[PDB]
Amino acid sequence: SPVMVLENIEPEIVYAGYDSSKPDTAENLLSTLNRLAGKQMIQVVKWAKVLPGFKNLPLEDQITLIQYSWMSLSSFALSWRSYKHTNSQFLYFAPDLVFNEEKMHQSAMYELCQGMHQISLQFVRLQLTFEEYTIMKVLLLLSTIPKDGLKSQAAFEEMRTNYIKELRKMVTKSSWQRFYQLTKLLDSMHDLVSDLLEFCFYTFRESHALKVEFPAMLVEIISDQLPKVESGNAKPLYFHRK
Amino acid sequence: KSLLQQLLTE
Ligand SMILES: NS(=O)(=O)C[C@H]1COc2cc(F)ccc2N1C(=O)c1ccc2c(c1)NC(=O)CO2
Repeated sequence: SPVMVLENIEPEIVYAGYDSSKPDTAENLLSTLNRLAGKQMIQVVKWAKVLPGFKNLPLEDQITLIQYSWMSLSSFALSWRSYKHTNSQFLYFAPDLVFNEEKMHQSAMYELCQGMHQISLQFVRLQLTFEEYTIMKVLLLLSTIPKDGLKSQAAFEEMRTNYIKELRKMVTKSSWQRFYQLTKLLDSMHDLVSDLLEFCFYTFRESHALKVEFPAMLVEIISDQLPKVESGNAKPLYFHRK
Repeated sequence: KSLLQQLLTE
């Protein structure tokens, strides 16, 4: 049962290391989020290595998928924590960092934070299950590829198709109507992720001007991803073309 | 090797 493997390989939740004694400036909050994103990225690698089928993909493709999907996996997991721990009332970044209205404003990402809150509110509406969540998170890892395709495109397509089949088998437990609600939710991630990345690329490019710090893991990923996304080399994969 | 390459190959 590959879904039972997914449930068991879910990473431990990470602390932000948020310093509530320091002023709650945009520089301090965003730097904490970036430190958090770096720690989460290590967890994504550990998880992806043991993800059924991932090892079949060549190293270049594994790197491409992780770099293209990092914001998608991260934002989808933030929505899950917000839903599980607060019934989507707040943004649960970490046990030590839960955003209220104050923090949404202070972060200088108010509108993006409300966009994220809208996704977590969809989890409540649909009553998303952990089983559905874990399959969908794998689909997000496989949702953005290069415009000219991957090195082993057929191997990737076989893995993606297999996980789509798993999601269809799973919706029978809570069925065509549910399947399309879940694929609609997955497609909706691309637009929010595009806006999150646009802000991340901005603070990255004007880093010391805005005092926003980035850990080494994020510097490396963004340095590679930013020219590729901006030159139109990233190809978001949609279940239903808008 | 990049940090991502290092982590994926270890
Ligand atoms: N790692 S996390 O904090 O737990 C979740 C992720 C992904 O979903 C998010 C949703 C949000 F509403 C706000 C932040 C994030 N997240 C970000 O990492 C991030 C996004 C954009 C950025 C930044 C971080 N950092 C910047 O300097 C400015 O642009």
